[PDB]
Amino acid sequence: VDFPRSRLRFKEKLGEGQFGEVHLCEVDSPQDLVSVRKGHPLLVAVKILRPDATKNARNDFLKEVKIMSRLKDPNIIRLLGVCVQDDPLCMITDYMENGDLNQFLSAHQLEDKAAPTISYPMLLHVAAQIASGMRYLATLNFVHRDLATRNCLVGENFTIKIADFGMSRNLYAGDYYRVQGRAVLPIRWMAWECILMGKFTTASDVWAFGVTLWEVLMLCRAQPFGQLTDEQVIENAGEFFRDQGRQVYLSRPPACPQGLYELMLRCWSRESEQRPPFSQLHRFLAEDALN
Ligand SMILES: CNC(=O)CN1CN(c2ccccc2)C2(CCN(C(=O)c3ccc4n[nH]cc4c3)CC2)C1=O
Repeated sequence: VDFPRSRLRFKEKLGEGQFGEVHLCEVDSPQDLVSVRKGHPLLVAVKILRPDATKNARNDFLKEVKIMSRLKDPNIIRLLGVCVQDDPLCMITDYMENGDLNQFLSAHQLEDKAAPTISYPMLLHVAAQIASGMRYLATLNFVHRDLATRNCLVGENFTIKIADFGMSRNLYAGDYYRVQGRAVLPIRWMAWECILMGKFTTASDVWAFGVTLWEVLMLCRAQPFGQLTDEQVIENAGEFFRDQGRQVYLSRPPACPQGLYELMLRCWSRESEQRPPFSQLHRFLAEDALN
């Protein structure tokens, strides 16, 4: 059943896609639709395909609706509703008022105990939620392929949801490696076997989670392998394959204790089956955040 499109009131533009836009909207007379807090503007985000969108654009949109429709977890973007029985095609999701996690964290510093900041335990809670979302995706045998902080959204009280913006945002253009006629590739987040053979699996999602964890512990203030060129990062993948002890790893963030760094290192294991499963990554971080 279609969400009543006429109840969607535009408020501002959140994003410019290639063929679509994402808008911030209010829902008029909110509680009439509940299958919202009293006296407050119920905001949602709406992804809308332009009425003059191509056949290809419309096809990709319809497939995204199918994919989103099954994702049902507290730390994954949720499909609240659709408007697809007529044009323009719409998808609706929760408004995450603090934007993408990379921008959010970039605007924070680790609290100095000696005295906006964020605590170490809170950093772990951020990471644990990401791991919980990926744990869910793993149980569906759903491979994300582009896990990074730029692809996570942040709501109130540091709640996190995993999304998938695509690779076209100007702000993150430097995170993607482009060759004519090939797939655009987030090489700095990619397991060696992804770079060399195009093989994306849950185990390469684990590797990307390691890099994402490294980002969180760096407070998003440096790009992974930031002093190496795209070419050297690709060459590094070659060194993982060759396995002659010449491969290199991201270094330990200042905010990251050695035990936690050793867990990161395990995510970057050459052998896929030796990378920790998400159920264990979550358990580790939630124990450490709790205690
Ligand atoms: C798991 N796959 C996905 O999430 C794919 N999809 C689905 N999708 C979506 C967008 C609206 C309605 C329904 C679905 C997005 C969400 C993130 N995007 C935004 O532009 C954005 C930006 C700031 C926001 N603040 N609050 C919410 C925000 C949304 C890109 C499109 C996405 O990644």
